[PDB]
Parts: sequence; structure tokens; C-alpha cells
Amino acid sequence: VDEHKAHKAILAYEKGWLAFSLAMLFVFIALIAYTLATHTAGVIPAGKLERVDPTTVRQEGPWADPAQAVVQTGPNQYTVYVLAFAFGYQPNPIEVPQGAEIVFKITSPDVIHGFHVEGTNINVEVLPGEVSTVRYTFKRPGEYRIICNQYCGLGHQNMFGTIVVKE
Amino acid sequence: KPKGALAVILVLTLTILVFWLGVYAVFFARG
Amino acid sequence: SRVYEAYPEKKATLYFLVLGFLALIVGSLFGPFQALNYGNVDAYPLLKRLLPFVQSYYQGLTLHGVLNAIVFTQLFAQAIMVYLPARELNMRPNMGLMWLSWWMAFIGLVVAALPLLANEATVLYTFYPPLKGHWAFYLGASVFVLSTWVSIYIVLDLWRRWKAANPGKVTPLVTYMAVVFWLMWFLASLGLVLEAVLFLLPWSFGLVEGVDPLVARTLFWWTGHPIVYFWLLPAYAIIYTILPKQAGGKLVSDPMARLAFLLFLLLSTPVGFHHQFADPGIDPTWKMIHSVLTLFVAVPSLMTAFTVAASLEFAGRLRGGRGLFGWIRALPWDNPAFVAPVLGLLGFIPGGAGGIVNASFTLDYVVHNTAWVPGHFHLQVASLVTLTAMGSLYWLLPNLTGKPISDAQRRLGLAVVWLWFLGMMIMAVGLHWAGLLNVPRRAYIAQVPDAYPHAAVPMVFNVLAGIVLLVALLLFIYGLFSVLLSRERKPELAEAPLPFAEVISGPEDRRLVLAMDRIGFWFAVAAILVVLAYGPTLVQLFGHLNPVPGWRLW
Ligand code: HAS
Ligand code: HEM
Ligand SMILES: CCCCCCCC/C=C\CCCCCCCC(=O)OC[C@H](O)CO
Ligand code: CUA
Ligand SMILES: [Cu+2]
Repeated sequence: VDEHKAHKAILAYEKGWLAFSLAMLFVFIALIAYTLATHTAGVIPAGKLERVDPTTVRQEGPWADPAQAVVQTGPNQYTVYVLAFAFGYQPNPIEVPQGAEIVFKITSPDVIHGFHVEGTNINVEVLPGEVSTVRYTFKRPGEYRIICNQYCGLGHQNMFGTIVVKE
Repeated sequence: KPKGALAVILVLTLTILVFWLGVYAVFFARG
Repeated sequence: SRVYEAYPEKKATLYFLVLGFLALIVGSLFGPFQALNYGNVDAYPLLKRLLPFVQSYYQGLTLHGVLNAIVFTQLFAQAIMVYLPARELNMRPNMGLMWLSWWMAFIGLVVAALPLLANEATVLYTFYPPLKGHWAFYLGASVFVLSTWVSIYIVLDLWRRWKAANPGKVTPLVTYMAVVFWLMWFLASLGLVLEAVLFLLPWSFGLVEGVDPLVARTLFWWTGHPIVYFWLLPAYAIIYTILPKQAGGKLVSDPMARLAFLLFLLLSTPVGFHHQFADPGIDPTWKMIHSVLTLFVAVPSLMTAFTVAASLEFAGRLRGGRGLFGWIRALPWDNPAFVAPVLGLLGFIPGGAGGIVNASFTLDYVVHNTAWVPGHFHLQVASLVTLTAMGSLYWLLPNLTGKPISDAQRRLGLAVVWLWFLGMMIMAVGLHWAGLLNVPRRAYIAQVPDAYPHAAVPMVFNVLAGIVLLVALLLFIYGLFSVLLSRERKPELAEAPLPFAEVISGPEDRRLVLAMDRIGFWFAVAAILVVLAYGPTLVQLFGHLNPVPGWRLW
């Protein structure tokens, strides 16, 4: 009857929708796995625990002199030691060459900050006592703004930095 | 057939696809 | 009242609901000022003259998130997911435990509220260490959340008393939904209870010097995903089991509704690394595993879309509507109890699409911590969950108080739900578009008016939304108190039955429902998924603890 016919027709089409749903979600999983096998995956933070003492990071070791923060570690590779703190970034500016692979090693002496580079996929949380490590190659020279996008106290809306990519 | 219910899941499917492929494109443009 | 002597559960349900709506009103006052802020308009000097205890944008944002997303949603869920099953079974809950759960929620709220109002816990509703709040905030919040453990016991008691008196019978549908809901929430809640007892409480009392912020975040987001399913599922229970009757139809499938709820019991908890894609020190392998499980937790909502749309189409055809789109026009658009959840479901389409983007690991680097994320979640909790709760007042309040809704109050209700819906849709455009232009969330951007010149056009949307929602909020306040403070009472409204829908049955149903009625088995499976999804990372983190000192930066 009407009700019983409707119920059978509804469940029949619902089975089709659920198979289609599964198929679509599987295609998204394949397209995500593709990103993980390209250069675009270097913005995923390193899974390794790299512990540091936030009380001494401004006094001793690689964050203590911002003017020696940019270190050549490879023929076309630079490692940059970045401090995110209440409320700014050091060095400022960060100066790097176009076309090289940049390894950012970011930490905090105080609270959690964000490190979001406008125009890029660099978008990483910065935890005190931990090093956030991400990799990016800048294709275009010019000035890129760093935005703090994790609430870090009353100075948060003013916490900006600068990357200068040199030809 | 539940033609009306089919029209709703078509609109839902197109909304998912525009969101997801639009941001996938953005991700490569920024990469 | 003789009705409260026969159904004392009506009075306790009412105290949960009214305390919830009061929290929603106070938290929502900040909303329009935040929307104006994301429009580059600073109205905080005005707000501070009206509420001079407000010291900062960020204290307002803490009050907004705590009162609306933690307090209002919990009290609504405790009201609906204890009362609806009691009424379906026609059985009285343990009233000693029901009143204890209310007093714990009330005392927890009062104790957490004091340091929030005094500017001693400006840490937001996520309270990420090492930002260090006052001990009363963490103690109050813990007591508030532990209220829900009493609610779990109350419903498992109702279910065990029913089963003992009805051997051989499958759990009735609404009781089935409430049991799997409350058991999911038990498993979900452990992350935040562990974070509070092991770390936040001893830290805030000065018994330990520091907290590891990576372990704190990892325990937080164990609870922090499933809590949004905790918010959602009371709205789904009404949408499955009451809305089809209000539309003039029936629920088209009992088993497809039970199956959506079962998939939420299995998949709501083991997925929280989708909040940690941008965190250091978590293996990318595990992030990909949580991404995949997050995409699967979308299936029960994709199923809900079809089962509910098919039920509304059935109702529209019954009421005379013909063609592709005529079933829509035949539905009762004059009934705010029908209109409110249906508009909520329409906004949930783009809301869900945004969530699927967020879940997709590398795509999250585009949107993480931008205005996109608040755009997404206002369509989910601030629209669907909130509108479903506002609509419930047209049938639930008469049932609890015997107070009638006038034709005038009905018409005012229609205006409130349309303006609230339209305001949320306009704000969604503004926030999603600002997020794609790299505007951060959680930011007093109106204090840096030259920082985001690219966002001038979406900013106009955020201003328009702020004004529309301020009007909706003032009309809602007037309507709710018109109803509560009215003198007229008709006790026969208080003894009327709830408008539970009839179901269309098929030959399939018996067999499907038995397999799903093995709640002990499915609970086991849900527990083991949480062990496999969390255990290996947590072993790693607890083996390498790096506690760091607390900061006050407000
Ligand atoms: C109630 C509240 C919420 C629901 C429900 C919700 C659903 C999802 N979310 Fe979410 N979310 C994320 C992923 C998802 C996914 C995959 C889903 C899915 O469950 C959504 C599935 C939904 C569907 C696939 C929609 C089906 C459509 C239906 C059912 C409507 C049908 C319409 C009909 C029938 C009407 C027809 C009628 C007519 C008359 C035509 C992720 C990442 O993966 C983040 C982190 C992002 C970041 O970077 O921080 C996130 C962030 C949040 C935050 C911010 C937390 C914070 O403060 O940091 C909140 C509050 C939140 C709430 C909620 N979220 N979410
Ligand atoms: C009048 C209604 C509302 C308006 C205009 C509004 C507006 C806003 C805006 C613009 C933000 C973003 C602020 C920022 O990131 O700095 C926000 C945050 C938020 N809103 Fe709403 N909102 C309203 C109602 C609600 C409701 C009903 C809920 C939940 C039931 C809710 C939950 C939240 C949450 C959880 C946050 C995020 C808090 C945080 O990041 O710490 N809002 N709201
Ligand atoms: C019945 C039919 C069954 C089969 C139908 C299945 C649909 C396949 C979909 C996607 C393919 C994914 C392949 C991944 C290729 C990605 C290419 C890409 O996006 O590369 C651009 C970028 O610029 C690079 O640097
Ligand atoms: Cu640093 Cu916000
Ligand atoms: Cu989540």
C-alpha cells in the first residue's frame, strides 16, 4: 500500500545514496594521500618530540642571538631559529633567499602562539617547551606577513612579524 | 520514488564538492 | 499542583531548561559586539558603560563561549535526553538523583562564573595551558560537567527497570537513542576529567609548578570532538521522533534512525587529532588515521540528511503537495515548532561541507585558526542546535507548565526564528570569506583597523549580521518572558501527551533492531576504538613530560 510502497522505495534509494557517499569519501582520502607524497606536505609539523626549556631559550643555544638565526644546513637549504613570544617574533625581519628550502624551527618562551605566513600553507601552533619544525620553499620574492592566530593574551591582535624573501 | 529527498541530497552533494575542490585548489595555489 | 505530584519530573526538567535559556541570553549579549568587531566596528566602549565588569574583548569572548557552548547546550541535553525517554516509557526517574544533578550544575555554574566575571580566568572556553586561570574556574567547570554522570546513571536505571519488566522486548526508539547517547558521553568525558584531576586542578592550587601543554591539549581534544556530538544528538532525537508529527507525517524508518545513533556511539570519540593537525610532536601517521575516522563520522549525518528529507517529503505529499517542489509549500510554515529545526537543517548543509574540508588533514592548513572556523560552527551549534531548542518551547513549555501559547506569541516566534536563521547565514558568508583572506579568529581586529584592508567587503556582512542578530535576540528575550511570566494556566495542557511521531514499519526491521539492541557489545567496541586511537600517542607523551610555568597575560 501507499505507506509500505513508500517505505520500500525510500530504503532502495537510501542504499544507493550510502554507496555513493562511501565512494565520494574514498575519493577524498585518495586526493589527501596524494598531497602527502608531494613537496606541499613539508608544512606538516615534524612528529618528533624536541624538548627545550622555555626559561633558558633566550639565554643559551640557537634562539639566543636572532642575528645568527639563519644557518645554511645544505647546498640549497637554510634552517631558521624563530622565537614567537609575547608579543612579537625574532628575528624581525626574517631574511631568506627565493628558491631555497627553508626549515623553520619555532618555539615560545611563554604561552602558545600561532605562526601563520600570509599567502602560504605555513600555519603551525607554537608550544612552549616544544620545537615546531616545518619546511617551505618561497617561489616569489617580496615581503610576507606572519600573523599570530592563537589567542596569547591582551597583545594578541597586534602580534605580527615579517619574512623578506630576497631575489 | 522519493524525488524531493533526491533533490535535497543533490544540493548537499554539490555544496560538499564546491567547498572541497575550491579549498583543494587554494591549497595548491599556496604550496 | 496535583500534576507535579504525579509527574515531579516535569518540574525538574523545567529548572534545567530555564537555567539553560538564561545562560544562552547572557552569553549571546556579547555576540552582536563580536560580529561588529569582525566588521571593523569597535562598540566595546559602549558595552563597557552598560556592563562595567567587562575589562576586555577576550573576557567577553570567554563568557560567550562558556555560557553558550558549554552551559546552555549541556542543560538542554540533560533536560531533553532524561525527560523524553521517561515520558516514552511512562516511568518516573529517580527524583533524588534528578534534583542532585540539577544542584551540581547550578553550584558548578555559580563557582565558575565568579572568577569569569572578576577577570581572573580570561583563557577562553578551551583554557589552553600555560595560560593560568583561577582555581575556582577549573573546580566549577569540573563540578558542572560531572553533573552529567548523574544523568547517565538516571537513564541506565530507567532502561534496566524497563527491561526487567519487559523481558524479550527491543528497547523503544527514544530510550535506545538516549542510552547510546549517554554511554558515548561517558567515554567522551574521560579526556577532560583526566586533564582536570591530573593537571589543571593541582596546577591551579599551586601543588605542581607546571603543565605540559601538548599532553593538556591532547586530553582536551579527546572530549573536545565528541562534546559537539553531545550538543547535536538531543536536536537529532527531536528531529527524528517529534518533527515528523509536527510536519503532518511519520518517521519513514526506525532502523535507519537507530543506526545513525549507533555510528555516533562508535565514531564520535576516536578522532580528536583533527583539532591537532597543526600541533608539533604528534606523528603524521596518527593524524592521517584520525582524518579517515573523522570522514567516517560524517556518514551518520549524510544518512540523517536522506532519512529526514524523505520523512518531510512524505508529510508534504500527505498534505496534498504535488511535483518536484510542491511537497515543500504544503508543510506547516505557520508553525514555529516546525519552521525552526527545518531552517537549522538548511544552514547545516554548508555547515557540514565546511566540516568535511576541516577534517581533510592538509586542507586544514588553509583554514586553521582563521575566521573560517567560527563561520563553520555557528551554522552547526548557533543555528541548528539553538533553533531546534527555541522551536521545542512551543510544544515543551505547555507540556511542563500548563501555560498556553497565544496566536500573537506564535507569530512573534516565527519572526524570531527567521531573523536568527538569516543573521547566522549572513555572518557565515562574512566569516568564511574573511577566513580565506587570512583574518584570524579570537582577535580584537577593530583595534587594528588598517591590518586587513583586503577584507572590506565581507566586513560589511559581519556588521549587517551583528544588527540583525541583536534584533532577533531582543525579540527572543521579550517572547520568552511573555510566556514564563503569563498568569493563565490550563493544567490539561500539562497532562497532554508529547507529540511523538508514528513510524512506518517494514519486514526488515525486527532483524536489524535486534543486532543493534546488543548495547553491551557495541559499548565494548566503542571503548576499544578509543584505546587504539589514543593509547600509543599518550604512552609516548606521558613518557616524555615537559611541564612549563604558568602565565597571566591579561
Ligand atoms: C554542533 C556542533 C558541531 C557539529 C555538528 C560539527 C560537525 C563537524 N565538524 Fe566541527 N570541526 C571539524 C570537523 C567537523 C566534521 C567533519 C563534522 C561533521 O560531523 C559534519 C557532517 C555533516 C553533514 C555531512 C551535513 C548533513 C546535512 C544535513 C543533515 C542537513 C539536511 C537538510 C535537510 C534534510 C532539510 C531539507 C528540508 C527542506 C524543506 C528542503 C574540524 C576538523 O576536522 C574542526 C577543526 C578545524 C580547525 O582547524 O580548528 C572543527 C571545528 C569545530 C569547532 C571549533 C572548536 C574550537 O573552538 O577550536 C566547533 C565548536 C565545531 C562544532 C561542530 N562541528 N566544529
Ligand atoms: C547572537 C548570536 C551570536 C553572534 C552574533 C555570535 C558571534 C560570534 C562571533 C563573531 C564569534 C567570533 C569571535 C572571535 O573569534 O573573536 C563568536 C565566537 C563563538 N561563538 Fe558565537 N555568536 C552568537 C551566538 C552563539 C551561540 C548561540 C553559540 C553556541 C551555542 C555560540 C558559540 C560561539 C563559540 C563557541 C565561539 C568561539 C569562542 C572562542 O573561540 O573561544 N555563539 N560568536
Ligand atoms: C567509475 C569510475 C571509477 C574511477 C573514478 C575515480 C575518480 C578519480 C579522482 C581523482 C583522481 C586522483 C588523482 C590525483 C592527481 C592529482 C593531480 C593534482 O591535483 O595535481 C595538480 C598539482 O598542481 C600538482 O602539483
Ligand atoms: Cu601570539 Cu596571539
Ligand atoms: Cu572536532
